[PDB]
Amino acid sequence: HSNEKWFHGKLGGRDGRHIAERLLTEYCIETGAPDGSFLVRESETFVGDYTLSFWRNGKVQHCRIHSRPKFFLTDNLVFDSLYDLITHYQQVPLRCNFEMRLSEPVPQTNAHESKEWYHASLTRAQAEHMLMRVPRDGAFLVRKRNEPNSYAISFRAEGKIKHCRVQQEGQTVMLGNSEFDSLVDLISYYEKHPLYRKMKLRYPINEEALEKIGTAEPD
Amino acid sequence: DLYEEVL
Repeated sequence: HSNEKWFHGKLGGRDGRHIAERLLTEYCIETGAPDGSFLVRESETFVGDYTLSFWRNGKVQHCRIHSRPKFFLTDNLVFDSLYDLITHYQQVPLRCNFEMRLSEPVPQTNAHESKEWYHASLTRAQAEHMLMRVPRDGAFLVRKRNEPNSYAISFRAEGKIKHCRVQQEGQTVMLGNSEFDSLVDLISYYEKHPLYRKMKLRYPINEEALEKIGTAEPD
Repeated sequence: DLYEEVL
């Protein structure tokens, strides 16, 4: 279930219900998503269990998923995995004192946070310092900017460090006039196609990378 | 401009 579009894991500790409501509201109002659009997260009330959160005409509903490997919404219908429970309830509706068939998964917009090239706290000067110690064109990093939902790709090209602004615009990311589903998708595209002149993103830079392929002092 | 344009 870990790589599934709909599996968000632990959201935030006990603020996860409100985070899930926000994520579903954002996806659903933005894309014009149908009822039953959903995500699964770790329960913050029932530890070890999961919570299914879904869209219902502007209102978010939450249902407990018991995990004993036995997964279930009701003591009547038990599944071996979270994928099987979700797949079954996409074809057959779940009942409450309304009926709801699960429809489209709400994907995570933050999968970049675990990538080796991503830095949540890094200044423009800080990125230039790190990249001037990597004498390879195509060395790059992505850093969060001070504006919310704004990032920068810092890269080495023609012996100098250049920067590109990436904007998270609702459920997609924009780099100039090019649009991707997420920051991870944008970076994976620019590793196979040039971002600046003929330069592709080739060498992801972090602290571990600097001790291996980096110099002690900048140029 | 501090940031490069991409088209």
